[PDB]
Amino acid sequence: MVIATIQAEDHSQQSGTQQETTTDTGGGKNVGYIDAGDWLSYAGTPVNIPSSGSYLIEYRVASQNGGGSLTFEEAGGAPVHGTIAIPATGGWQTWTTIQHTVNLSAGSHQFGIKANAGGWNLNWIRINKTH
Ligand SMILES: OC[C@H]1O[C@@H](O[C@H]2[C@H](O)[C@@H](O)[C@H](O[C@H]3[C@H](O)[C@@H](O)[C@H](O)O[C@@H]3CO)O[C@@H]2CO)[C@H](O)[C@@H](O)[C@@H]1O
Ligand SMILES: [Ca+2]
Ligand SMILES: [Ca+2]
Repeated sequence: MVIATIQAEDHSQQSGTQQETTTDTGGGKNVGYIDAGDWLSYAGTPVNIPSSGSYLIEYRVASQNGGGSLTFEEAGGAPVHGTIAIPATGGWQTWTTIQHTVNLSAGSHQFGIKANAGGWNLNWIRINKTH
């Protein structure tokens, strides 16, 4: 049911953030120092959506104090697919997976993430079928 897993650090463009080592399962890196206005683009790795309809988007996140939120969209800002609040997890390297649904059109997508409020780290994103 997995369409794509995208490691958050594997962006083709970004604004305002920096990579750091993660102690989450699998190791590697996460994106940190996320604040309002910051963004991540995955335009360099287009993802194919096989059919129009509902998809589940998952985010592997960590947050010391909570208060964060993001917008999932096409790279460049539009169309916007959805928004999600990012809860406190207990620490900067205490990880949990959050999710929401969005509608996506069939075909090739270039995704982006805009931080509306900071306070969180991001390890990876996953796009899944519902259907
Ligand atoms: O959706 C996230 C944010 O996107 C920002 O636009 C950027 C795109 O995400 C990014 O992919 C694009 O990259 C260009 C690159 O600048 C150019 O050198 C190359 O030839 O083509 C790439 C596109 O394939 O850059 C833009 C901004 O310059 C929005 O600015 C932001 O609002 C939005 O949240
Ligand atoms: Ca920042
Ligand atoms: Ca990662």
